[PDB]
Amino acid sequence: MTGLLDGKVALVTGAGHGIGRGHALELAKHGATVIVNDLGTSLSGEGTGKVADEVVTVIESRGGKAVSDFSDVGDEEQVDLAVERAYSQLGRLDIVVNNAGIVRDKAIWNMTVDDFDLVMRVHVRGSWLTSRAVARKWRAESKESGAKVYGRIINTTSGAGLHGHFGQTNYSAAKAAIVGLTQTLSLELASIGATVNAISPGDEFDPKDPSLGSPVVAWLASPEAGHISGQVIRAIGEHLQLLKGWHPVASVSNGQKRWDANKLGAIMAADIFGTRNTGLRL
Amino acid sequence: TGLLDGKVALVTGAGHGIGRGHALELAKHGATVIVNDLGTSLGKVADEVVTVIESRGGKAVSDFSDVGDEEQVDLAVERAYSQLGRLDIVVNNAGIVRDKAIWNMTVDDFDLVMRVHVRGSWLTSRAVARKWRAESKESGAKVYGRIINTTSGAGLHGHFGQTNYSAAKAAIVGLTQTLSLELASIGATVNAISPGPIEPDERSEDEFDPKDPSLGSPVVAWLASPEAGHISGQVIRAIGEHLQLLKGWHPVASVSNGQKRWDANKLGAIMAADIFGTRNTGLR
Amino acid sequence: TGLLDGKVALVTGAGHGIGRGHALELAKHGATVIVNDLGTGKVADEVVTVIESRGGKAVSDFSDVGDEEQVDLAVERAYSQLGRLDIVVNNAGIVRDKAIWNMTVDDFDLVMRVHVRGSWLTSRAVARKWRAESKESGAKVYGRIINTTSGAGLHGHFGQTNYSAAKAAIVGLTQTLSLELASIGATVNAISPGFDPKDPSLGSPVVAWLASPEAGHISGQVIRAIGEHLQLLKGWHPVASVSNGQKRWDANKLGAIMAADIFGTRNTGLRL
Amino acid sequence: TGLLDGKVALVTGAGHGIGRGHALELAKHGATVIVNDLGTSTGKVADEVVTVIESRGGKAVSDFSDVGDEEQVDLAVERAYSQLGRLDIVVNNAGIVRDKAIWNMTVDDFDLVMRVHVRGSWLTSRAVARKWRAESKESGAKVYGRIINTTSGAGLHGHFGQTNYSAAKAAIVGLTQTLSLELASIGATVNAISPGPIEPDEREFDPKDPSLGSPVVAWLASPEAGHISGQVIRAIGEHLQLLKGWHPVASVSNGQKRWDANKLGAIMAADIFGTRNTGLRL
Amino acid sequence: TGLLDGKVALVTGAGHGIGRGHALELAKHGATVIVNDLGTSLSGEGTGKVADEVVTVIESRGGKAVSDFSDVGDEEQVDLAVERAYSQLGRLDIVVNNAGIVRDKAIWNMTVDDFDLVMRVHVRGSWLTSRAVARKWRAESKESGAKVYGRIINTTSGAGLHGHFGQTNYSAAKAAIVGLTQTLSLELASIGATVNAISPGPIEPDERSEDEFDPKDPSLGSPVVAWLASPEAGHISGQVIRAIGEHLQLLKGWHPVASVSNGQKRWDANKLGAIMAADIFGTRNTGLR
Amino acid sequence: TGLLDGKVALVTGAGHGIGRGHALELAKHGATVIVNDLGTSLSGEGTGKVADEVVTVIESRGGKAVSDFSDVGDEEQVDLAVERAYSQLGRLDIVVNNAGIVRDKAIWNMTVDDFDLVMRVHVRGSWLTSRAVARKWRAESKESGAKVYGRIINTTSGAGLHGHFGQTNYSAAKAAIVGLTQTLSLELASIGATVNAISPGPIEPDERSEDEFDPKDPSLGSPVVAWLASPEAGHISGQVIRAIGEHLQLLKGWHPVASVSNGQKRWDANKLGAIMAADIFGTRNTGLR
Repeated sequence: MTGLLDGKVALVTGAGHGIGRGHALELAKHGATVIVNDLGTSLSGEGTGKVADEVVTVIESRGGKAVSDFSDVGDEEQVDLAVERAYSQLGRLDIVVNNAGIVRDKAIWNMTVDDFDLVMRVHVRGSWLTSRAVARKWRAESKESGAKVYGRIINTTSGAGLHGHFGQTNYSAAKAAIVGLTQTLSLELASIGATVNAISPGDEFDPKDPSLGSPVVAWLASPEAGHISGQVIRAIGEHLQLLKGWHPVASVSNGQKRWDANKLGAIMAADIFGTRNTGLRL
Repeated sequence: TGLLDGKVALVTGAGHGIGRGHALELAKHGATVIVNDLGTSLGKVADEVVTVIESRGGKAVSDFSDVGDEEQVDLAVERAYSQLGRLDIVVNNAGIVRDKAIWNMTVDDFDLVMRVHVRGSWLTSRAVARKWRAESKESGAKVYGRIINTTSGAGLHGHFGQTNYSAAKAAIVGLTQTLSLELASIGATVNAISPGPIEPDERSEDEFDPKDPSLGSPVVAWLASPEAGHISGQVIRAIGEHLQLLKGWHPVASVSNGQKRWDANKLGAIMAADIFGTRNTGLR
Repeated sequence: TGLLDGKVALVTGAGHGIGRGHALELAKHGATVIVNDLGTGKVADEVVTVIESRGGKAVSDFSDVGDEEQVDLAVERAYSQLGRLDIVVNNAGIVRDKAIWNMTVDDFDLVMRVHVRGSWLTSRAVARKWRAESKESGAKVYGRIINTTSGAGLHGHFGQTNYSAAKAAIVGLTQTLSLELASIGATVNAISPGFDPKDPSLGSPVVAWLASPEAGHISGQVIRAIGEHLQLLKGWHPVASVSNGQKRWDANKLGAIMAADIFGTRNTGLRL
Repeated sequence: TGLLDGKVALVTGAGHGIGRGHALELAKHGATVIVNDLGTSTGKVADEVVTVIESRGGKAVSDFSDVGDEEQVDLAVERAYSQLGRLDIVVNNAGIVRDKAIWNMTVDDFDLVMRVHVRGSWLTSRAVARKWRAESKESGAKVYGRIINTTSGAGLHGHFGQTNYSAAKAAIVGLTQTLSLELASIGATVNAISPGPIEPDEREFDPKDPSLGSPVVAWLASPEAGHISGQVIRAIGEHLQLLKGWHPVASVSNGQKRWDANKLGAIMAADIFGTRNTGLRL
Repeated sequence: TGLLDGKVALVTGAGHGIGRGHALELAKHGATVIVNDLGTSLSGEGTGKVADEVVTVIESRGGKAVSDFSDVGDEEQVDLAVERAYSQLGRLDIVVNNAGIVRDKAIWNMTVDDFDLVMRVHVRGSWLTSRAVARKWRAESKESGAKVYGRIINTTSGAGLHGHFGQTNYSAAKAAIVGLTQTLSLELASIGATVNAISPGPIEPDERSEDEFDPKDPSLGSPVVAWLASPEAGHISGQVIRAIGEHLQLLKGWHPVASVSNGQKRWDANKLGAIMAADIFGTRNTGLR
Repeated sequence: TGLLDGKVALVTGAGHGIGRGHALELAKHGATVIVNDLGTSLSGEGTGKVADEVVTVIESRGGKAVSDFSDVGDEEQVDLAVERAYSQLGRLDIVVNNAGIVRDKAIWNMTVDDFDLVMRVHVRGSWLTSRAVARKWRAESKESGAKVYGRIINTTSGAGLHGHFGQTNYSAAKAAIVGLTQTLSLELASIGATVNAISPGPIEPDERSEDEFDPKDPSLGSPVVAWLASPEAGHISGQVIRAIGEHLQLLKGWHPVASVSNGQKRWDANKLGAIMAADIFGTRNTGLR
């Protein structure tokens, strides 16, 4: 009788197709007013010729509330305008799902600076711009009220961002950057009550269905998840997983003496990677 | 006979601190070091570091390339090949900080940090990858290549006031992991060091200070050596007393939906009992 | 704004030691504390006086937590006089330590009654009230139960067959109540409470936080708060396992199986 | 030559199911089994089990003591010593279930379950402990003694509708751990089995067979298991498992300052449950 | 370009089974293989020596090999085989110690000759060949002032790591080889040689080459032996590597799983029973502490 | 009533150090100890045999002991020593194999005699005594139709478990003893005997007072040996137990730490380098998979 996100306003970037479209539908299904951001052209062209307007129509025909947005998330002024338009027209911006992205796959020796710059701009600068925009608004509200406020940012990383992948020096760097951006935002926004997490999204059941992680995004954006921040959560196909990050698996001390590069080979071999045996040691 | 005899190494941001320690260390082991830095002394600081290297019996040349600029980076690598024969080693260390909470941070503060750290390391990596790959295709065999990038704790874990620096140093991990996969077949390795106001050459080589910025420099030198050709795509922490191998993201808890869609109205209990363990499962 | 502003909390055995610390801590954070204790002109009044002199709200209660009728009345006298009972901290207890061959059935029964029956009675009393409110509103309600176990309850201790059984029973009671009250929104956790490391009130802030709206997602957990350290505990788990191949076990072979496959006191040898 | 030749064993609640399986197994390995139960079959069900045991070549006698009653328990142990010489083994299995959600549960439902399971197991343990300790003091040497108590999954983990049964089966673990420590010096062992209407003696391999753990109970009662005490052993279906108990999985220090409840939320999230990230900590 | 082009390898007991597979594999990747074996062929034709038959198989497949009939337990014969390799083939780069026999019986039925003979072929043979090349390699390193090329791969087995009923001799021998391997790794490290141990687990392997994958094929570990002997594996030494059937595994050895201190007072044997039970094996509980 | 009252124990190499400590400890707990040693004393008085001196110390402390001068590497002498134990003392319940020698040298400087001799005393000696009592215990079990009492404690060392420069012979020997111990445990289990291995790590131990603690005392592990030889340890067999200085530790052995499947296709040595790096040693990253 009561949806998870009733009364909330959510921005979903790149929500015209695929994963982002699934997010927009899921958030709207749970009662949120969804700002459907996308720049693409509708294949049919009938209407406004804009794919974001098609997603809004789907949301409204299912009983949900949504408006379209055509902001370039890589552009500072346009992001400010999108956030200003949310507060003035919808009262507040409660949820940001940074999903907008592009790929320019090629081995680095065939990759141009435009291929690199553009992928870094849409993924990292875009997520940084929207995060800063809502952070300023949320912190201003918290300082005025003297209490915590509501805030949800869900960023989007990927397997290549966590592990690298051939042909994706730009895309892997961008999706890795988003993990560090997420961890830092979590620490910076903790005291005012907002959470910042990262999703790794990748009757009938298709393990490749792009919307299979969308209920997790919707739940993370809900009041039930106010205690979860700075986490990387993988929701691909059949499985939901919590990931944890970098950790030492082998450690050795120099005894408070400088390392000797002519001895590090044997130390790396025996004490770090285990490719040589140590022998008896007292 | 030094570990790096005959090798040519580029160290970006080698005028002070950690990079200065690297440049000294590589030159000590026989490499000809290209000391890259843009800073001035109290007189260019890269020239001063070259002089220190030479006074200790080493070989070095200065370079003043902006590592964020594509043409200058490509030109510096061409110069290394034309004047010194080859560029075998790249230590990407140049960086800046513009620390503030995100609500006080300008886009320039963000862009500038991302450019020097990530674009710079990507630019030098592409430049040598192209040279190394061309040599490998012409000879039909593997060639020598070493790239050591620089990440940091904030890049691995985040840190208040460092949305830009943390994003940059995290990106470098993904760049390092990917470059390792791309350069494997021609024989080059790509690793990342996590190294953490007196310059290193001004410290007595006998005393041990846990805050010494050059304590990881021998690790960088060894990774650049012919002994480390089997190590690539690794993140290695060398700070103070300890040398550590790190491994990355992994699942610590996992649950299946039984090949039915997740229900957001049910995920609260599942997150509590099966993921984070804040609620008990009971007998199952 | 206190953590527990507007909340009403009952603390059993709040006249001395750990329980008094809990009562003081909850009242400091805005809760109205029902100070329950039977000791001596009555120690529960003395604790109420301390709470009010510090600016808090407290009332005395002299119910025997082992008695069903008195427990049902105390909860009613909380709902009727104070509006609601949001928090129950089950801390009342006694000890009668002796080796089992020297222990009387009364030493056993009385300890089991105060610790286990007392915590069960108060839990049933608020569960019934809380569940009724959920049925009327059709939504989740507020509820906190914090039970008290101890190291002897988790690991055993010489001379404490009664006390160890009682504190162990409270763990299972806590795990089960968490499952039963999950749907209506109440949580049930267990504290193990044991700058001075021997301070009996060192775990009291942990109880206070568990009783707060910030801890609504934590239930069925055992939390150790002793001295310098705060620890989350997890329970029984297999450390060695062997299969019989879907054939019955043979007691004349279990010795070798226990040694090689369970406890590791004998080697297995090469096994294909 | 049976494992339990010359031994006398008491099994409480041995008229049906798990307890009947234990009674059969102990007698199969040579023990004289005291088959205790209060139930009816025609005749008393404990007599029926004695007849089954004897028909298989074993030795057994029936007993109708209410194990929740102190005087009857003391009499049963006295009867064992006077008629059979000694009581070497006690398998505490008698129990009942009164499953209900707590709000529908009566005090009698709670009291009766606690009485039969915990008080009964405590009463028989105290009775034999007194006898065994008296024999050890007279001879100045260690004596033979085995107590096997019965817990269950609900006792270790809880289960909806079983506040009484879960409390009882949890209590038995602490009773077992404590009795092991108290009886160690005289040489007796105390362990706990977790064993999980077709009777066992009329039954191939069925994972739901109530007697599948009975051989484990028999071995624990044998001279081969004198070095094992205070253990919880799970024997369900195909698997035999050794369990270990409560342990810290996350720990944090207050720096020798009092905890602050207004700061504990952030500490619980980052240092205990891991719902928030810690960030870099040098 | 083969992995082992230009290398010379000695494989002991290479006339049949696992060792024959090693000899075939090393030759396939470019090594000149010294096929050592004492056994005779079934036909008796030619020289009657099975090692010559393996050489013929190697050569018809385009490889290089020579036969050797040295008793690896004999000091003088082993020293001669290594000298022959240096004088006729230039150098000895690789030694695969595989020769062995079994004399299975429970110890109470076993003669000392059965014990001695198994220890002699397995352990003394591996020690003798290792010493002979170690002397050559160290002399070459002193002459050149540089590291030299060197590979020793010994052969252990499951019985050597865990024991097996009826194999006191074979288990002792294959365990000794692990300690021998660990020590040789430490002794030869400075000149650059590596020493590892393979745990590899009728129809000869060359008659099964194009055959369908069989998990019981004894030659499935030979590519692992070939790679360990290659220039690519110069950073791996003192390791025990199991290559059986479908799986390739790295093993690690002895380690403490339980530890207790006496508080700098002597142990009391009348108190060790409870300590063993509660603090070492965990058969008794500790209680609250 | 001592732990070992009524038991008869043989300790080989019990004239000095660790073996002497074992002999003293077993006798202190009630055992009649056969003090075996070949060495001479400093005085040369009377028999001039150091084993006779240890017997005197044991008897002067109120214990029971007899001397023995058997060469444990010699089959005839070992079988006779076990016969003498049965005929003169009734039975041999406990064998502590401690006799050994060291001939440390890098392998290239080591003679075959240095290798053979160390292998003979350590491994052949321990195999010989074990076989002798196994025959006695097994015959006694067949006659009685019941299990019998039997304890064998062998001696390994850190070099046997991990290798050590200059000890190819000693490391192989002490490693062989682990496999010997694991196997004997399996072979003697059914008749009730246990076989374990101790890793124990100039003033003789009896020249120290029973109340001082020296972390270098060679007798610090002797109470552990006595407990393993006692009726309380009948459920422990095939174990390796380290008792050095302050610590008592249970060790466990070889196990896989990394594993990879070939997909039921033969390994390719030209692909194993990348597999070793990414899937076994972790020296290269795998990337997204």
